[PDB]
Amino acid sequence: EHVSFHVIQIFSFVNQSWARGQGSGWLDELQTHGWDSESGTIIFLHQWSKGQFSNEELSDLELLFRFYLFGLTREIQDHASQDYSKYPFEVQVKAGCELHSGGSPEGFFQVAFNGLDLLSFQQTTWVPSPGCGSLAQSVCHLLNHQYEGVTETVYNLIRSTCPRFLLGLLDAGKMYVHRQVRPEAWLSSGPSPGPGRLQLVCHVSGFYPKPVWVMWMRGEQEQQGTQLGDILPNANGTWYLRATLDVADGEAAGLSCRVKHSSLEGQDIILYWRGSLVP
Amino acid sequence: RTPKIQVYSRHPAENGKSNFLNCYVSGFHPSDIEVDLLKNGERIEKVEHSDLSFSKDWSFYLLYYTEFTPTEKDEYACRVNHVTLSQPKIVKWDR
Ligand SMILES: CCCCCCCCCCCCC/C=C/[C@@H](O)[C@@H](CO[C@@H]1O[C@H](CO)[C@@H](O[C@@H]2O[C@H](CO)[C@H](O)[C@H](O[C@]3(C(=O)O)C[C@H](O)[C@@H](NC(C)=O)[C@H]([C@H](O)[C@@H](CO)O[C@]4(C(=O)O)C[C@H](O)[C@@H](NC(C)=O)[C@H]([C@@H](O)[C@@H](O)CO)O4)O3)[C@H]2O)[C@H](O)[C@H]1O)NC(=O)CCCCCCCCCCCCCCCCC
Ligand SMILES: CCCCCCC[C@H](C)CCC[C@H](C)CCC[C@H](C)CCC[C@H](C)CCC[C@H](C)CCCOP(=O)(O)O[C@@H]1O[C@H](CO)[C@@H](O)[C@H](O)[C@@H]1O
Ligand SMILES: *[C@@H]1O[C@H](CO)[C@@H](O)[C@H](O)[C@H]1NC(C)=O
Ligand SMILES: O=S(=O)([O-])CC[NH2+]C1CCCCC1
Ligand SMILES: [Cl-]
Repeated sequence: EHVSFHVIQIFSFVNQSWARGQGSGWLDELQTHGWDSESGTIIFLHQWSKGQFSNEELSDLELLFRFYLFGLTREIQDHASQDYSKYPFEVQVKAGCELHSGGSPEGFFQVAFNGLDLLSFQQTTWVPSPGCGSLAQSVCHLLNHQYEGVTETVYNLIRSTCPRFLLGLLDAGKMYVHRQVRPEAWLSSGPSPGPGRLQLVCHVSGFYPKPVWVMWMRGEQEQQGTQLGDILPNANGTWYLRATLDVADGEAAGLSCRVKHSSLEGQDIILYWRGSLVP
Repeated sequence: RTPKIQVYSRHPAENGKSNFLNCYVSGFHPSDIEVDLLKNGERIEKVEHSDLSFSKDWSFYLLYYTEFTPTEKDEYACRVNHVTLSQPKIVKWDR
């Protein structure tokens, strides 16, 4: 039931004079916004990506992000000019909010440096990560002391502005986020487990939402050796899943793949393994 | 972390039937990477990819996709070069 909205940023600093930034907005795993880094503007990926916010609100946010990117990818280089050979390095930022089932908002703002936790924002203060050392302490010192209401602005953004935006997005995107899309399925062979053995694969693709049930069956007996892949993304907001089973040659006959999904409304997909059984 | 590569079509493969080839590349770090979808060993220009994203452990992931038509003669693949790889990895699509 917990739903979340995150703005992510990836900064790659190659040397003292050269860096590249990338940024995007995500509603759970659904990308809803991009950033045009040259014009410095928000890209609204869906008709409903404005949420319920006004154009004045969204343009003020754009300007906030611009001022911020300025300050960040200036001060970072100014300081990393001294400690070169650290180059190339990469900074990741994940800022957002999570709404719990009772409605309680929870904000976060985590930073990573070269893929390790650098710091995070816990209450009203920037706390360095235990692992990383004096670097995290330096960054936290500059944020907690030199920088004015960027701490206060982050606070209001991730605790009040972000929940409001998330809910407005869910509402504005009502017909999209509540949609049901039916999968299709098909069988294939996978890589040979061994001589005298077969790998049966049942592909299920195009379903939404993500909960799905897929099993190899012998009539009504679920086959215990079934392995479920990870649920993988398709373009345009559906999902893909592989279910596989290794079987001895001569024991594949009679096996079927069975797929259940909310979109199917009790009409499961059943596919029987044929292989080279049919001349 | 090394990139993991998964290749999959959007619909059942049918020779002579338009379809989409997906390559999902994940769990890598740092973000610099070269992912190409290949037709007969040649890079496919008309490709789409998601904007870069990362998981809770900070490893990156991307989804590539391109329209394609499976053919008995044609070979399709996903090629990844990364700083953690000595040579480009290639994962070929079959079935
Ligand atoms: C919108 C609001 C946003 C707010 C947040 C924004 C920003 C937040 C964070 C910013 C930083 C905070 C953390 C800082 C922590 C500190 O702890 C800081 C300092 O670390 C220590 O510093 C020391 C500096 O001395 C290092 O020692 C040097 O190591 C080197 C190895 O590479 C060399 O061996 C060198 O020896 C020599 C040598 O051999 O070169 C000997 C010579 O004698 C000397 N020759 C002389 C004097 O002539 C020369 C000289 O000293 C150097 C070094 O000073 O200076 C110059 C020079 O004058 O030459 C200056 C000049 O400008 C520069 N040329 C140019 C064009 O710029 C030039 C050039 O040559 C090099 O560029 C290339 O060559 O170099 O140095 C050593 O000194 C030491 O290693 C290192 O640990 N640690 C860092 O990691 C730096 C920052 C890296 C982190 C970047 C990002 C992480 C944080 C991001 C998270 C963001 C937050 C998100 C939240 C924001 C929104 C809320
Ligand atoms: C590139 C990435 C873009 C990705 C596309 C997203 C697009 C889509 C549409 C997002 C929709 C909006 C949603 C709702 C985002 C809200 C919640 C997000 C999750 C949290 C925010 C995290 C970012 C890091 C914010 C950066 C600004 C920071 C906060 C410092 C700014 C300068 O401070 P300053 O001006 O000095 O703040 C100071 O405040 C003081 C007063 O207090 C003033 O006196 C000072 O002058 C000063 O202004
Ligand atoms: C800094 O990196 C950029 C991009 O790689 C490159 O064009 C430029 O020449 C580099 N600068 C130095 C001083 O090597
Ligand atoms: O994959 S899933 O089960 O669909 C996760 C919930 N859907 C979220 C992303 C799309 C917007 C609504 C919230
Ligand atoms: Cl989605």
